[PDB]
Amino acid sequence: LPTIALLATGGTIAGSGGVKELLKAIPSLNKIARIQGEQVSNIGSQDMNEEIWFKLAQRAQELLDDSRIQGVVITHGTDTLEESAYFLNLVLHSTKPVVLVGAMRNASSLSADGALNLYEAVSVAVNEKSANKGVLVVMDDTIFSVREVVKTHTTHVSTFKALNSGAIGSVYYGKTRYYMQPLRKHTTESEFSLSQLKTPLPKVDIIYTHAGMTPDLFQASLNSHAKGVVIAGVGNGNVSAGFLKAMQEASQMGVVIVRSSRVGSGGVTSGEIDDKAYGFITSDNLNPQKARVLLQLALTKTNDKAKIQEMFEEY
Amino acid sequence: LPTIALLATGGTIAGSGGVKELLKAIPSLNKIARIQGEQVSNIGSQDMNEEIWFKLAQRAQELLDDSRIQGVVITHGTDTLEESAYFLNLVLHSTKPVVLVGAMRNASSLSADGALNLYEAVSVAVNEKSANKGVLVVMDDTIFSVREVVKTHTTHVSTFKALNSGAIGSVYYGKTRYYMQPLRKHTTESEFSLSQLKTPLPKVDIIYTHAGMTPDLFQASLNSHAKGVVIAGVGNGNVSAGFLKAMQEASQMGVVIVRSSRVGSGGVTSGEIDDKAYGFITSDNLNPQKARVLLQLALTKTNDKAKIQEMFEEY
Amino acid sequence: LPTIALLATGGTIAGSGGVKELLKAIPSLNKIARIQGEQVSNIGSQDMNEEIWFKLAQRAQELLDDSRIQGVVITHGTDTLEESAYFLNLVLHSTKPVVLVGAMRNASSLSADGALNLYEAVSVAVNEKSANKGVLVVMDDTIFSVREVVKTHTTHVSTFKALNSGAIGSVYYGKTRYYMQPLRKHTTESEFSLSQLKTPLPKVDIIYTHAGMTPDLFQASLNSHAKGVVIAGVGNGNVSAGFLKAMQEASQMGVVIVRSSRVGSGGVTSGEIDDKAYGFITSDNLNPQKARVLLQLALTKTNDKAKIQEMFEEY
Amino acid sequence: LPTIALLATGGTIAGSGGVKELLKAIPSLNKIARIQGEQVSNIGSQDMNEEIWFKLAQRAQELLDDSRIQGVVITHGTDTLEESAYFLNLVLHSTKPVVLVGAMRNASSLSADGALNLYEAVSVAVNEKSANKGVLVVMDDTIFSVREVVKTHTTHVSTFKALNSGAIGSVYYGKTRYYMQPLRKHTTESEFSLSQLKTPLPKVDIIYTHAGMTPDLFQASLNSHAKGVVIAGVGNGNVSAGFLKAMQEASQMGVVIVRSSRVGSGGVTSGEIDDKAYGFITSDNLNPQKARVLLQLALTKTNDKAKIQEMFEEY
Ligand SMILES: N[C@@H](CC(=O)O)C(=O)O
Ligand SMILES: N[C@@H](CC(=O)O)C(=O)O
Ligand SMILES: N[C@@H](CC(=O)O)C(=O)O
Ligand SMILES: N[C@@H](CC(=O)O)C(=O)O
Repeated sequence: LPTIALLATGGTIAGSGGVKELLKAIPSLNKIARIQGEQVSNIGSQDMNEEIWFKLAQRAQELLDDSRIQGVVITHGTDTLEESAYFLNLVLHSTKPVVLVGAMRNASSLSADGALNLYEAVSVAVNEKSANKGVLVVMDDTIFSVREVVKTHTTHVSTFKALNSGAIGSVYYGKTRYYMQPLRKHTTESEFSLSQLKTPLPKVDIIYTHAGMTPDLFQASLNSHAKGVVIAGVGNGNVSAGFLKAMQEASQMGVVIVRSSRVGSGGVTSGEIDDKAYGFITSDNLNPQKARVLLQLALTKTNDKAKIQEMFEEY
Repeated sequence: LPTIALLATGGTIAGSGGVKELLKAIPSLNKIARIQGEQVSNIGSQDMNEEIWFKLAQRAQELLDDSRIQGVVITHGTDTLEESAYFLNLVLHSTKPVVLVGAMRNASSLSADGALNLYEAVSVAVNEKSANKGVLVVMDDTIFSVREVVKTHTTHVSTFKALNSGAIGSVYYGKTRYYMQPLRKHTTESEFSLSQLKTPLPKVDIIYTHAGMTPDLFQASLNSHAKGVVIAGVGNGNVSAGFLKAMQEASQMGVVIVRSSRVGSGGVTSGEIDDKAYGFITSDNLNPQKARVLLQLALTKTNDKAKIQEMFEEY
Repeated sequence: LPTIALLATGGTIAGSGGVKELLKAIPSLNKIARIQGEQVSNIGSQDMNEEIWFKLAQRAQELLDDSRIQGVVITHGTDTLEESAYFLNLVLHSTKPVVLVGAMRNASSLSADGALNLYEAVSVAVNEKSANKGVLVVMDDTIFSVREVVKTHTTHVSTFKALNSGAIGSVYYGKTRYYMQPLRKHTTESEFSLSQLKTPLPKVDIIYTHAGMTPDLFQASLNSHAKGVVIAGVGNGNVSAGFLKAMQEASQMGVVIVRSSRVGSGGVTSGEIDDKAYGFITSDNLNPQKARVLLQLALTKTNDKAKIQEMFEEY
Repeated sequence: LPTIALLATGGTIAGSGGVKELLKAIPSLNKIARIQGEQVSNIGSQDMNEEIWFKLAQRAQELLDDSRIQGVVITHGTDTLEESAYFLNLVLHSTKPVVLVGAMRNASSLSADGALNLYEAVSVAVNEKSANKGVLVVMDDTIFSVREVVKTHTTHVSTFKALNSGAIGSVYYGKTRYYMQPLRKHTTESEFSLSQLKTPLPKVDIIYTHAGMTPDLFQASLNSHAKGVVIAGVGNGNVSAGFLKAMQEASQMGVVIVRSSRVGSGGVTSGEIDDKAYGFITSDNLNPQKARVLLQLALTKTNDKAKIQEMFEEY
């Protein structure tokens, strides 16, 4: 049987009222792979931070570099799973499958979703076709690419969706089928690597907008020495006149400003705002939290606005 | 023919490269109603603020109180339309139809959506069945209730959706059908009224959350004398341990804290956070920007957490 | 505790590799209601037929008429659940809650969905607010009205959706909230009643359409003495020229022809076809299988096309 | 400028109350391509048939083989556009872009969608990145692959969706971005070619199922010398016991039986039906009308059930 490393971080999948505990609860896993489990952390994903991301990434890369390891499965809380998944997609250098999985119902709930989710996740990680597709997220019988996947609902077991594109494949009781290949750069084609990164990453805040908005929190972010700011703008990345004036002054001072959107789907374009006039960056179709991940990494490399915009076009 | 008042505020529906200009561009409107048009403002809805909301609401109420006016149509930019619509739903006291409408493509675009949107909006406002349903939003052949409607995409003409419930009716080239009646309190059943409200409304900020979150912007909001704060939490209104400690201290000091979600749909429940232990409010299934509207209004009446939670259950 | 009758018919909820078996498997049910269980049938819902519908409806009505019964829960396979639910919505005369529930994963599956589905279903049936809302379907933490609900996916646990409107409420671990009230006639306001109905119901076939369509199967339906035919037309109920000519001749001969759509959502309108010229009926926004249910019932009352079209506008 | 051939077939895009008429109505097209227009037919797509498909395919292939032609755009009614698109995806042998486009509102409607749809379609056809992606469908600012795209609503301008996967790219006022590459075989990798095909194609009927189903129409299809039958089954391709017995006898007699689903999305699996025991084929995640297209083509090559099932796994 193929050897799979299972890296546990915590989350509702391990919620109750770590490894293993899991594996012990699903003996059928032993028919499809040899599992090498370890505990990376034991937290709710609401407490996920850079220190854990780096520990997780370093350990994953070490295992991926081992010729005896065929793939890696990571159990993770669902709340920030989309952020961890995108971070790993950009920093891991391997063609072997890396699969994140969680659960929306705690392990002792009636009709808990975790057991079958974990069973498919392992099935996807051992499949030959899962290679070279970047970091994957397997939830609710569906296979998503890391760039595209978002948590869309507070409580539904089907909360994960790819709002701009769609799922790249399906998995039903272990049977895996792919229909689509992601085109944006990932993993081995990424210019980012762990050996070139150090904690802390550059500070990047996210500012929310609404009717009657004022730039006071935006100014507070600048005062706190933010190196970049992602704006969750209204509609197509829009902001009030007063907000725009503050953004212009910030960008002139060398703070990198990214226009994203609070709406949840679709690309941000120039149009009502002339981004080239002020040196702003548009966040493609990434939501604010994924735009922050890419911007934090970009800022370790460069402050050049043209180069950063190119990264948003490629990743 | 029935008399309809048309109140124009600006937006992409009146975008190019006010009244009327519109009406002049759609002569077929004269077959279905007598239109009394006026300009309330001429702004992008990204610049919407309390001063305009109050001017708009006062004028709408005056017209609704006139026995010669059968209904009111308001043209508005799409970016903050969901916020204005919910504000009006809570402060207008009439059973007559009030309909908001906008356009996603500017008036001089190929295949501009505004003309047909405005034609249906007027058709809905003159329909007898449109009475007693609260404030309505008509976009892309669909009729939505003000509480439920959200802009979900940056650029699509079908951007408006009701993610938690659904549309209450359809309108196709003026032909109107209703299938559902909203149950949450609105308009005439609302405890809020214009004669009891004054500008400025209590200050309420919205704080976004993400992996590696820190309460620094939250603290800045407190320092700026916010009376309430809406948290756009991860998943089911969740926050990091450090954030929770700051929220606890704030609530003890008398600042009203509402747990909402960044995810975009679903209700926020107690569960991982014991709201009753700390005096926090959960925002039902309202997104952060609509939760802010209700909280601003609540704070003109009371600071009592139990009473505010009841408002989130009723409105 | 309130008394609830549980009527079991079969389905994947009782699938393995009847009552009770269920109840025995979920002891927490005893804390919320006194359950009176009985087996109406034990079949896959793919084998559902009129004989079982009548047995089920008669038994449900008898129980609903009993002052000791507070509500009725019916366990049913998911494949034809939307058809049974709509049939009951039209023939049961009671204001007490009737709730249908099923499961997408068999009872011995990892992460089986049936237990929690049944727990909520019972919770909805005992809730005072569930009265006067017509027949309800509870699946995957969601409450749907019988007219609107459709199975949209072959295998997903979240397969049920209301594509034209939306869910009327939510239920999360027994906690029930309603947001919308259905407006189309149901239950006590229905003109159909069991005491006026006999098996067999009038024969109604459904004909599918596609590119290169020919009316040969349509003709076979006529030859088999169909009293009505529902056409699952392309787009807005459309058919080829040759098909239209056959439909015209059929309608002239007294066969009732209903134009529905294969597409899955939206209302069918006159437009490319002048229904009034030929005496055709349009199926509102009902899909072909629900249009068949209403037409079968209509045909027990009348053959008058104007009266049948009015039924499609009211139910 | 690049030369694009525009092949017009009819449809609502050319509806009123052919070429050009179109082009004449959109002069901005001349800035992006040299257009060579011709009329292939002038029909509603509800009247689409094999004779027109073959004329259209032959003409498209001839143009694609011309070194002076950079791409082909086909205007088509929306009702059967998904069927024509999939047929062309399987029979055209070229890496050059072939793009189908239509309109949901007639050309003289307020806010007609056709002009901007056609402008993007041409923009996609001239883009270098559009090559090698199979046949494309461009509607409502979105780029879909031919295998995946379905019409889901009777009247909405956003009616086209890819329910199992998602859109492969976006186009906004001519600006094109791709995010995904289709993996199933198409165009140059297809084993089907025009030079090996003749009209009429083998007869294949589609049978709809519902509660109280009987195999009478299925038998009528056999009597009409159908070579294959696609069943639009309930849920996961399911049928009544009586229907299954008829299907078994048919398959034993050499008629090829494909289990599809009426539900609209998801793959059909073996499970409740042992397909291998009876020689049935499952239609992957194709809906009944697209399964019919592939089966008609399969039957020109072979009657071998194993080989036909492999085609459903590859195309
Ligand atoms: N708060 C939990 C939610 C979950 O896992 O579903 C976490 O993200 O760890
Ligand atoms: N920014 C514009 C967008 C629109 O109207 O579509 C506004 O909201 O006024
Ligand atoms: N074929 C099964 C499917 C299910 O229940 O999920 C039935 O409808 O009985
Ligand atoms: N019946 C028309 C519908 C459309 O084009 O939108 C056709 O398919 O030709």
